[PDB]
Amino acid sequence: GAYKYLEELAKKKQSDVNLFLSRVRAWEYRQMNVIHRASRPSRPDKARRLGYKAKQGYVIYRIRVRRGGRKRPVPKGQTYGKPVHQGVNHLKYQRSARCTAEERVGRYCSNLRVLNSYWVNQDATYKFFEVILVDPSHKAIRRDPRINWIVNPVHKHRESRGLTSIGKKSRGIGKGHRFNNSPQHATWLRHNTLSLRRYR
Amino acid sequence: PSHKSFRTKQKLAKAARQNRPIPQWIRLRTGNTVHYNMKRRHWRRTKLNI
Amino acid sequence: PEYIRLQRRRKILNLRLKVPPAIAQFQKTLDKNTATQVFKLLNKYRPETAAE
Amino acid sequence: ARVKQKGKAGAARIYITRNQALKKLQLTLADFRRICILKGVYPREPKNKKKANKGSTAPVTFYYTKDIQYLLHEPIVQKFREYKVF
Amino acid sequence: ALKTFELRKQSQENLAEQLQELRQELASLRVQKIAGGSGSKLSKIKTTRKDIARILTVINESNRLAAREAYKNKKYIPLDLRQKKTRAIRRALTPYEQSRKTLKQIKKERYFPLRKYALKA
Amino acid sequence: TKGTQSFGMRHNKSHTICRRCGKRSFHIQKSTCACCGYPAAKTRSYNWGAKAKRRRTTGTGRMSYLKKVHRSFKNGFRSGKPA
Amino acid sequence: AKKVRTSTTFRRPKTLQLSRKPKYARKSVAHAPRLDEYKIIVNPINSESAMKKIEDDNTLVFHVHLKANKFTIKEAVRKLYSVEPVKINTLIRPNGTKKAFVKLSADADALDVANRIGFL
RNA sequence: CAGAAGAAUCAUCGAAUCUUUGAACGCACAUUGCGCCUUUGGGUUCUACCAAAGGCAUGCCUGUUUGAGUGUCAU
RNA sequence: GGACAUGGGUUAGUCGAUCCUAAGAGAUAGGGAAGCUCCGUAUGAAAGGCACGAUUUUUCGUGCCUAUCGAAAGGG
RNA sequence: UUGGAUAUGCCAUAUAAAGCGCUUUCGAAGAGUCGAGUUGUUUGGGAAUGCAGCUCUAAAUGGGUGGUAAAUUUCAUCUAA
RNA sequence: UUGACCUCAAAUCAGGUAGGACUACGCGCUGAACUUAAGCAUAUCAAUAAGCGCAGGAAAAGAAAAUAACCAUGAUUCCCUCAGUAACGGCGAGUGAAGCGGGAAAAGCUCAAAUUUGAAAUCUGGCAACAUUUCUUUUGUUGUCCGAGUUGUAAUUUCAA
Ligand SMILES: [Zn+2]
Repeated sequence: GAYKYLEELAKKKQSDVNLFLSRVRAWEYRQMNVIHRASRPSRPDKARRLGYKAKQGYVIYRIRVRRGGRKRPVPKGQTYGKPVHQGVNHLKYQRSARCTAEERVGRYCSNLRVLNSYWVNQDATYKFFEVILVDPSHKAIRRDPRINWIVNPVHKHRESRGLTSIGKKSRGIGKGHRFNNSPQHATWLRHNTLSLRRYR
Repeated sequence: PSHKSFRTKQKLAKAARQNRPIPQWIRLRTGNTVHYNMKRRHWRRTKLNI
Repeated sequence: PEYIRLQRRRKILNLRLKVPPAIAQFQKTLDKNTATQVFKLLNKYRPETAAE
Repeated sequence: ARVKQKGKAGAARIYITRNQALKKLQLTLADFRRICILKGVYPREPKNKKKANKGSTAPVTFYYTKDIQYLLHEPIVQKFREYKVF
Repeated sequence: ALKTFELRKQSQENLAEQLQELRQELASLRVQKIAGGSGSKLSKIKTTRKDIARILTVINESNRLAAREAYKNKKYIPLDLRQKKTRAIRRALTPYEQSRKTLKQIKKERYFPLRKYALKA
Repeated sequence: TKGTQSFGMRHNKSHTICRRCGKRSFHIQKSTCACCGYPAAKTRSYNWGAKAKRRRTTGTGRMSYLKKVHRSFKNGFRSGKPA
Repeated sequence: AKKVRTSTTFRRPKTLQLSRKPKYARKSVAHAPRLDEYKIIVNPINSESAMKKIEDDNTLVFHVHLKANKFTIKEAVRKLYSVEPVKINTLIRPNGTKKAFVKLSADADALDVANRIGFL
């Protein structure tokens, strides 16, 4: 198949071919809207390995997110507190721009379920992402045993609750000692609970 | 004032109907614990504030 | 309209920019006489339709 | 009530021109003539053509808006669209 | 008092005359109440009101059952005639499509199902 | 620092009746209700105003539909007429 | 054949706008006329001023629905009492109910009509 | 109290009604304000006026239809 | 007795509101924002019309050119 | 009203499918992602514990991890995006 | 010139879906100060309150890029223990886990990367037939057209292989 060639070619994105394609695609994506529907995936094998099937009920949206760190929305850059909280500029959003791209697209298409997403381009102002979406009301989705799970009501706004791949990455879900903060509220609540047994 | 909205006259009409004494046969009922209207209003004393 | 400007400025952009050899090789296409004869061969071996 | 504006009732309401009937029915001139052949629909001139043209004087063929309203619910028009698809 | 079972075994037009006659009777009774009426008339006011309600119920049920008969075995039917359990229940996967499985899983369940076993002492 | 003789110029409403919550909290010039946030789609609500929430929360009104739904749940959401 | 543009503007072309042809009606049963004459006319008024208007002005005074207008009151009176009014005046009372003064024609006697209604 | 006579201010509850609103959806709204579409009906009154019923929000998805492009070609 | 009780009482084609626009509010196009929401009001929008024709390959051709709300003292 | 069995009735093209066993064999395995630096913010994580921003950007017995940073050489373990 | 295709639009087009409320418990984001340190700036309070977004009857987590250094264990969750311990801290005030072990409960799996290539074997919808029902309210089946799909839908495979 050609998907193997597409994958190993995408690894080489500092080649002259990819640099030229990055230039022209970034130009035309800026000329479109910030969120615009993609007729087909620009990386069909990247979408394919992330869960996109080429049948009715699957949707692709392209979204550009402004890069950089976070700017404190305090007026005039004033914090009114101890000096350990006076930072205004070099602060960082704890969710990735890929999470931000997913959640803005999820609000744009409230009738769809955000399956997953992938990076497609970037420049000095934007990182461009394509979001794979699934229509839960479509019968082609409702009758497919490999994708029914997203029709269930417990998967409404996976990206908003942090259940997408990048969402689990952003909140530190992982196995082993390196995390150990894991679910943060769950782990923090587990110890800070003072278990007072009946007999003590 | 004389210039009223229809909404105001409705609220004023209901306020007038609620600003009445209680029927006398209510006071004779079995298990009755209501004697006088506790929600009565006078036009100088308490304002409707609409 | 914006989509028409997108079409034409993309055409202009591909002309202006330095296209890499691996992409510019698709700008050299088959000739008309060779094209009609190869398509004549292909129409003899079209796959069967769903009805057939 | 407030002042009613002229050309809103009477001849200017019950009469319709050929071009506005085309736009009302969303039909071409040939297709509109076709249903007018099939059904009984012919021009009907107002007694006051100037008033029924909302003050204009240009020569105009007039149909009853009732006739054109009736043609809105004609199944043959949908059959014309079906043949165009075919 | 008007009884619902003989109300149901009549025609819609006949019930239309009964409904209009009852409305006129209620209007006459209300005029009697404002001109000075006895407790018998004032009791007939509530009786007439309930009889009107019973008739209107019978018309509506006849209309709805007729709509149900007309839309029987139709893919799309009026919303008010559809089910109304909850919004979530209407949005859930049906038992048919909850139980849909791949041929890979069908083969696994066909050849290696959960067996009924027991252990000797 | 002027009391009497200054309350006599007060004859201009700043709030009127709200169409959503029915309270005299609809700022005319803002075109916003100070109570419920109308015309916003969400309802004005704040966790510091716990008493404010319980003054208007679910159950303070009729709950006519929620009562019907609860009765229908107890018997299993069945439809039709009993035989 | 290249199309000549004489406007320097591109204006969105006009496309066919099909009318709605639903696969099902959203309502199974159409509602009955929500405001019919029995709901339009609530009661007549028999107060002393109401009697005075009846016996001199040839005018009947009715408690009517809030949603009833002058046209609907005239049609309701015509259909309920077979007398055509020549004039109708309406006011919302301070108690929130609407009251209609119905001036009958010289052809009709308001005293007689009040007698048939029964409240006289 | 009056009052009548499968009763009942009874219980249950699977059929219905559910005004004006409200996420609130034709546009509004300190204005029972201002519109448009389709059908039907009314009467001393009929090219007029009126009434009734059913409709007209936004985003997105599948499909249909109608399109636009010095976008890619074939011819 | 403006108090308490019981009833009664406000009738519009022409008087106002409604209509118009003012300062100003405020959608839409878009762009921001983790978001609540912010900015923006003909703007980087495909933002709608009107007329002619023996009926045109009975698959339409040929022409021509801005919301809304906001005044019971403004306009009418 | 439901449940799992049971009695048979009918429909079912195994022309199929499947487990197991040996291969002198072959075995595709997810990239602006891993990793590195840096700046914030976090952690009990201390020569950065996780997350995020920016810069640089892999690989093919390769890549992680073995709680003191570095180069080097072994060993376990596991197989991310 | 007609056509094919791509891209982008329109419709009160056919059929759907989203908001709001609730929020005790779930997942996130954002985010203080009073307080303590007998002052106070790192720290503490606290990864808390307030704010914002999104769920469910539970949520989240989950079948190891996990531990261990053993004669080795074996998804996740919770309890007890580890343990006020290793460690972090103007090493001050303070803060502070994990492996093991015992228990509660246990359940495993699905794709991407493969040429079906002697046969797109796949699926939405329109129509018409039947059938079915917690249900005239529900859920399907078969046929036939139109489409979707080769810029890849089924079958086969998931490293334990
Ligand atoms: Zn309010």
